[PDB]
Amino acid sequence: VFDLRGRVALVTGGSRGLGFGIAQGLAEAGCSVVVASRNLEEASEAAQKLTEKYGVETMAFRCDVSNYEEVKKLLEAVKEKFGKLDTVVNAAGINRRHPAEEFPLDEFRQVIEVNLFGTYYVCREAFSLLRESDNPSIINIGSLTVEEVTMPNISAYAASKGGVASLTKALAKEWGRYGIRVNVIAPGWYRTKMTEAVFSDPEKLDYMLKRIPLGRTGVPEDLKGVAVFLASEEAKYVTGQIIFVDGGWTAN
Amino acid sequence: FDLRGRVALVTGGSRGLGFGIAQGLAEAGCSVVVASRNLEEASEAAQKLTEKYGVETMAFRCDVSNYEEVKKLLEAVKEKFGKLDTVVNAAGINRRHPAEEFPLDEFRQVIEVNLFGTYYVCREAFSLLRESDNPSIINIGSLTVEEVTMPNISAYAASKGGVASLTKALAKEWGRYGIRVNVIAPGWYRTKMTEAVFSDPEKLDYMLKRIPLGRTGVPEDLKGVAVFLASEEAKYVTGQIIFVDGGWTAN
Ligand SMILES: NC(=O)c1ccc[n+]([C@@H]2O[C@H](COP(=O)([O-])OP(=O)(O)OC[C@H]3O[C@@H](n4cnc5c(N)ncnc54)[C@H](OP(=O)(O)O)[C@@H]3O)[C@@H](O)[C@H]2O)c1
Ligand SMILES: NC(=O)c1ccc[n+]([C@@H]2O[C@H](COP(=O)([O-])OP(=O)(O)OC[C@H]3O[C@@H](n4cnc5c(N)ncnc54)[C@H](OP(=O)(O)O)[C@@H]3O)[C@@H](O)[C@H]2O)c1
Ligand SMILES: [Mg+2]
Repeated sequence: VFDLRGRVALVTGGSRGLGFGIAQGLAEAGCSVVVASRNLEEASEAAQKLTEKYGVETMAFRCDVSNYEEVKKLLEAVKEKFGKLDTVVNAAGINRRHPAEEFPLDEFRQVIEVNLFGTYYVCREAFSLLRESDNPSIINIGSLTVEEVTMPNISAYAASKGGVASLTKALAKEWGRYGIRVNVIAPGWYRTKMTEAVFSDPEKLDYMLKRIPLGRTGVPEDLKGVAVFLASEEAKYVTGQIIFVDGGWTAN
Repeated sequence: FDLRGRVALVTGGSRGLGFGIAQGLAEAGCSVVVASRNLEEASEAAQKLTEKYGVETMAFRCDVSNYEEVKKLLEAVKEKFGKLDTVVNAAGINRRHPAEEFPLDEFRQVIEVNLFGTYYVCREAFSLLRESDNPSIINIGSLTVEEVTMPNISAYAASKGGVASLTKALAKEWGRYGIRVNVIAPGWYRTKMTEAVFSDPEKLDYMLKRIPLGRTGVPEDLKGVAVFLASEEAKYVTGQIIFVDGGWTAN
């Protein structure tokens, strides 16, 4: 039980940070893992570390998820390597920080293109394989911004993540009839390349910690359990949900 | 709840829910700028506000998915009135397809209108709203902020959840200027956008089962809440998603 041996997962943004943490969790449970990002060497390095540590089959593929044709090719590559797909983790994401009244318009759309459009494109193109799975599970990565916007200057990102939440609900609704579960993991505050600047400001970090009942920020390992749980047959009656892994942030 | 001397910009004010809201604001004494893609329809809607309520109006053609057109819309508001107190972002579209078959251009287009367009209007309205002693932005959500009751509306749902989170981000950033940003999330109202749903007796029967008040919404149901949120009496209300849904979300 919670065994994912023989399963195949696609992890966008699997080359580092939270996506890599999730990829490790799935590989540790026996899942074969496809790592997609925009840097092929980094994706390949991550894939190779997964095979070395966990003994699972892996593949690396260069894909900008905001580019639909590349997503279509990503999914065709999965089908060719594995012939199957059970689990999608949409962890590819960017952030750009500006006051909303000065936000450059190309950057505003770009953040939504990667975070929201790209997440849709991957779900859309994964559908035909996921329909062939006896245990199909889509895991989208949200953020606290699904519920609350705790920092200034992240309007585009917030928009993208609220969009991912509602998209997740729509897909859960439409694709439940095919047995396809669609859920969001919404992380709290985790030190990564994306959040480095915030973490480097001791005033912001002290404020963050005051709002975390467990008394620490998140590490990638904190996401491994919930990812494996949602991928597994043990979460077969769980769909359309937004699950916060945030040390109690949203409860206080 | 007097809006006399106030100026509102209503996108999607030419018909349906935006028009009902425009009427509510005008009835409370607000001057109204009606913006939509059809100048005749916007102009006629604006003139009906002036005739019925005796307020100053203006109509201006704008496709809210086009940033330069939105910039020009706000220049037009400044030229006509020199001020702006209230923004209602009611411009919106829907396109219905199974998610797995949704055409990619239409998927983006629904988000371009509903979410990017709502953002562009807020962004361009900022400089005038900053000068108001009672600034209030009212974004139009949907049940899809919380729950997706129908199939074939993935793009629309994504747009409206986007709007809800955008609203919170703006409320967060602009609270320091006293600018309130809130969402009115309607339940089910018979309009041009929902006609196809309403025309299916099975679907309508299902919808009414899920409405404690036992009826669908009409544009008049949104007048009070729009006026309330625009008024000086809602000064401590910001970042909220308020459902006007006959109890849908409670059951
Ligand atoms: N860290 C947090 O506190 C936090 C909180 C809530 C949610 N999140 C979310 O968690 C996810 C992972 O972020 P992270 O914190 O782990 O940051 P990260 O270390 O910077 O990882 C982001 C990943 O996405 C990839 N990526 C970015 N744009 C892409 C695109 N267009 N196509 C394909 N891959 C792309 C990156 O690879 P490349 O740069 O090479 O493409 C990388 O593998 C994102 O959805 C983010 O919004 C993070
Ligand atoms: N009816 C409901 O049950 C319901 C429920 C929840 C939310 N809503 C929302 O309520 C709002 C109003 O919709 P409705 O039901 O009243 O539908 P509607 O009768 O079709 O009205 C839509 C309005 O938006 C305008 N519009 C559409 N695209 C535009 C664009 N690109 N630029 C500027 N104006 C644009 C339309 O005018 P032109 O076509 O002339 O541009 C019209 O004034 C929408 O945001 C919708 O999503 C409706
Ligand atoms: Mg909270």
